[PDB]
Amino acid sequence: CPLMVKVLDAVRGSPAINVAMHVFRKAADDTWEPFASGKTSESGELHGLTTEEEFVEGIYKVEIDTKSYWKALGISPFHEHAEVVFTANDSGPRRYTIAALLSPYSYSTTAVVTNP
Amino acid sequence: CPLMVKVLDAVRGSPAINVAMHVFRKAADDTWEPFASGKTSESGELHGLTTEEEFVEGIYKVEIDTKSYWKALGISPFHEHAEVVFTANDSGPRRYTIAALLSPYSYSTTAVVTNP
Amino acid sequence: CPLMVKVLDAVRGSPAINVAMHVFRKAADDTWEPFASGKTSESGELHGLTTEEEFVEGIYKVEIDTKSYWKALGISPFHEHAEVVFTANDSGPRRYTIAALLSPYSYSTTAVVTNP
Amino acid sequence: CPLMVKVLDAVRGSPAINVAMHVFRKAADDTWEPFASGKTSESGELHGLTTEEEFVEGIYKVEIDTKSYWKALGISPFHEHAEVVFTANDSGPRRYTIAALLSPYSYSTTAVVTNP
Ligand SMILES: Cc1cc(OCC(=O)O)cc(C)c1Cc1ccc(O)c(Cc2ccccc2)c1
Ligand SMILES: Cc1cc(OCC(=O)O)cc(C)c1Cc1ccc(O)c(Cc2ccccc2)c1
Repeated sequence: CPLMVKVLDAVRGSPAINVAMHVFRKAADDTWEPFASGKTSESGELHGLTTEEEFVEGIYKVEIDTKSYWKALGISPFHEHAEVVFTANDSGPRRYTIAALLSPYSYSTTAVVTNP
Repeated sequence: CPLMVKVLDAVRGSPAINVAMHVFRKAADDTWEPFASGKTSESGELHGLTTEEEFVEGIYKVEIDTKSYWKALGISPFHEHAEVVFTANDSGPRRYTIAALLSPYSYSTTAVVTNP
Repeated sequence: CPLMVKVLDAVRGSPAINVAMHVFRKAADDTWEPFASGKTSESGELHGLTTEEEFVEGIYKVEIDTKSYWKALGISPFHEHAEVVFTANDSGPRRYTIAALLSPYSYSTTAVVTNP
Repeated sequence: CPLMVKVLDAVRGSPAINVAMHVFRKAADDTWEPFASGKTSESGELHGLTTEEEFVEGIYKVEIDTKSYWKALGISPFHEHAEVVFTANDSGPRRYTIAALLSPYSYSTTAVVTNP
């Protein structure tokens, strides 16, 4: 996987399961073009969003539907969603893991970038 | 002062000074309208973005220009920016502090919401 | 005021109020001597732990009683406490703010160190 | 593994490699008895610290030598180490992943607790 997302839940102490997210690439006219999506597995992971050949340089956005997640748990959340916006592959193809830790009024996101 | 933003630098253990950010409000037609902007002070704070009367119910986005902050320090960070998107004043007027902690490959955001 | 602690609750989006904590200093014989203690205010802050004259060079530990905080809210959290252990004033007197963000299964801590 | 530790580096955007840590169990006299240790792999992971039979109820401390890690990178750190103190297995055996995200002046720790 050139791109993987891992989401944890800081209230339950667990992977965050069935969290939906969409991935966008910024177009030449500065709009966001959606191109992939999925929901996290029982281990809080989403794999298989893109392939090496398709995942060219550019600016990418991952929009994580954290609000639906907290709603499903009966917990009032602050954010509409969690975004991660980044330039990919600036100096060549990299493997990216986006890690997110969710609380109702806070989130953190981190990137693990490895050169395959 | 109903909306304040505080930004810290996790590398230097300091306020993040001179960090630009723009606030937007979602309009009735669903586009992001410019709402306010400013840069953090020497204490990493930005106050005076809005007033109670102007800060009506709605979905607000704060886009924090973290990339320029890192680039000015010589660092090429992962994120293009840090976004915070939230519904405000859904249950009457509240005071919001958005707190952000910055590292080159990670950021966290939290909200303190108080009732005046 | 050379040492201040600020504690936020990531579940409620509020200061963490009435959080007890104890500060220790490592002694010449390597044991932890009691240094100061207190509980956070309604603003999640604890000030007045020490003075510039008393806060000499050394290794200090702040043990924050996060378990009691969660238990009083009905929650059985993961951590017994949050610890912050650091060398202080190694390069002359500094002002330290210890910031902690709490969730039932996670906590984060950061330091803001300023030169007066 | 009943106990795994995963450490990431928020400055380099990578697993935190060759981070040493020690694990202690609290004794009846309230002292900490060390019983396991290791250093993180190239993927920032430490496995094999204990076995199901040995990992009985009690209070456990993981002391992560973050200071040596930052020193090895030529970066000035704030903390002496990062601690994680928790009661294990309170309601039966669980699998524990302790996740830590490191910055020079901040760290976060989270637990993923799964029932095997
Ligand atoms: C626990 C784990 C399993 C995991 O499995 C997938 C794999 O091994 O590739 C991957 C990662 C990066 C992790 C670590 C992790 C997950 C979410 C996350 O936000 C972080 C960073 C973090 C850690 C502690 C507190 C706040 C943030 C690490
Ligand atoms: C909101 C605030 C009020 C505050 O009042 C006291 C003062 O102004 O000195 C001080 C600080 C450092 C803060 C910011 C703050 C509080 C806790 C805390 O963990 C952090 C770092 C952080 C920020 C976002 C997500 C995780 C961690 C900052």
